[PDB]
Amino acid sequence: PRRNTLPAMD
Amino acid sequence: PRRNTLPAMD
Amino acid sequence: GAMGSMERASLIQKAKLAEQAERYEDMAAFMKGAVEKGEELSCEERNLLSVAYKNVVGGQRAAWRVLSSIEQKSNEEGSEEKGPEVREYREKVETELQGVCDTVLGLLDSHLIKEAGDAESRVFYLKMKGDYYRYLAEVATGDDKKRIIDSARSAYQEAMDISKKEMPPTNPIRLGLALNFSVFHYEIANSPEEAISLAKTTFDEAMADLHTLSEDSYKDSTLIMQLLRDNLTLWT
Amino acid sequence: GAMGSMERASLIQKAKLAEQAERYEDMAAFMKGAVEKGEELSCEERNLLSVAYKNVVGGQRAAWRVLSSIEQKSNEEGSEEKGPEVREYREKVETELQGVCDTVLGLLDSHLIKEAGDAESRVFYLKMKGDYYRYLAEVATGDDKKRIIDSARSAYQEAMDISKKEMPPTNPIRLGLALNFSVFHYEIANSPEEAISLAKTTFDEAMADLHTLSEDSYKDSTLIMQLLRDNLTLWT
Ligand SMILES: [Mg+2]
Ligand SMILES: [Mg+2]
Ligand SMILES: [Mg+2]
Ligand SMILES: [Mg+2]
Repeated sequence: PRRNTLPAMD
Repeated sequence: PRRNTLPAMD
Repeated sequence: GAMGSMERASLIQKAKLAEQAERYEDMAAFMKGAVEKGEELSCEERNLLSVAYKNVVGGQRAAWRVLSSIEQKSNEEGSEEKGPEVREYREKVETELQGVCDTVLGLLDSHLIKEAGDAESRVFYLKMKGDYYRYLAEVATGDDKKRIIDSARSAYQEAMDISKKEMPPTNPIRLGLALNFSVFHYEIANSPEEAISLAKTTFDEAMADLHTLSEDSYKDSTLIMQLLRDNLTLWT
Repeated sequence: GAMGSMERASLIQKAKLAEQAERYEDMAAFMKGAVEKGEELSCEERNLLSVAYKNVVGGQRAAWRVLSSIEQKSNEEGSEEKGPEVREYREKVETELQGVCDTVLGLLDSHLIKEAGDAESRVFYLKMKGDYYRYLAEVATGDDKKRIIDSARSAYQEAMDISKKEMPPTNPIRLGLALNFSVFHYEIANSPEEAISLAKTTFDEAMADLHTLSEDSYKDSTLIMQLLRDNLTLWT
C-alpha cells in the first residue's frame, strides 16, 4: 500500500 | 467484453 | 541500428529488465538490436520479441480505436464540426502504428523467416507475419487493403499447413495461431462461419490430445483452449 | 519546438484527445507547445499540463524503482555478478526521467511562474516546481542532492505561504499542495514528524471549513482529505 501524492497516474 | 488474440497486452 | 554497439547477450538481458519495468518501447528496441546481430533466435528470445512488439502496437491500436470512434461520432448528422484536429491526430497515431508493423515485418523478412528451418521457429514467425499484416488491415482503407488482407491470410495459411503436419494439436503455438487466424476470419475477412468452424475444430482436436500431456503442458494448452471457448461463446 | 507551427487551440484540443487515447507523451508534447505560445494558461489548461507530465514521469519513476531494487538485490553478499547491464539501464531511465523534470522546470521558469499573478495560478506552478525538484531528489546521490532538496522545499514553502493567506483551507490546490509537501517531509527530508503534523493540521482546518461548501466542492475536498487520512493511517 503506497502513500498518496496528487495528481495520481492513470 | 473483447474477443481474445495472443499474446495479450500487459 | 543504434543498438549495433551493444552485445547480443546484454540486449537480451536488458529486454528482460525492460519487461519487468513495463518499458515495452525499450524492450522492443533491445530485441530489434538482438535480431539485427544476424543470429537465429531461441524459443525464449522469440517470446521476448513477440511480447515487446505486441505491447507497443497494443497501446497504438487501443489509441487508434478511441480516435477512430470520436472521428465517426463527429461525422454523423447533428454533430458539430470541430475542425480537422481529430482526423490529423488519428492519421498521426495510425502512421506511427504502420511504422511499427513495417519494422516487425522488416525483421521477419530480413532475415528471420528464410533462416527458420524448425517447425516451432517457422510457425512462430509466419504467425507474427499474419498478425502484423492483420494490424495493417485493421486501419487500411485504400488501394491495397485487399493485398494487405491476402498477405495476412497467406502467411496464416502456410503456418497452419506446417503446424498441421509437424506439431500436436495441443502445441501452444498451434493453438495461438488458430485463435488469431479465427479472429482474422471473423473481423478482417468477413467469414464469421469460417472463424467459428476453425475455433470448434481447434478446441475439439486439442481436447482429444490432452491425455498425452504433463500437468505443466496441460495448464499451458487449457489456458489457450479457454480463449477459443470464450470467442465461440461471444460469436454464438 | 516542433509544435511551433500548430494553433494553440488545436494543441489544447489534441492534448484532450491524447488523454482519452491514454497517449500521455503526446499529451505532454501538445501542452508543451501550448505553453511555448507564450500566453498564460487557464485553470483547465493548467490541469492538462499537470496530468500530461505526471503520467509520463510516473511511468519512469515506477520503472526506476523496479531497476533500482534489482540493482541493490545484485549488490548484497551472496548475489552473483551479472555485469554492468542493470546499472547502465537504471542510469538510462534515470537520465530520461531527469530530462522530463528539467523540461517541466524550464516551462515553469520560462515563463509560467513570473507571469502568474493570481493565487490559484501561482500556487499551482510553485507546487509543480516543488514536485519536479522532488522527483529529481528521489534519484539524486551526488554533489547537489542538498541543493535539489532545498529547491523543492523553497518552492513548496512559497506556495504554502500564498495558499495560507489567499485560499480557504478546503481549496483542492491547497489540500493537494499540503498532501505532497507532507510526503516530501516524510521520504525526502527525513522529517516524519513534520510530515504527520502537516497532514493532521491540513485535515482538521479543512474539516472545520466543509460547512461553507456546495455538494460538488464537498466531493472535491473530501476526496483529497481522505488521501491525507490514508497517509496518516500508514505513518501512525
Ligand atoms: Mg549501440
Ligand atoms: Mg450459420
Ligand atoms: Mg509544428
Ligand atoms: Mg513522535
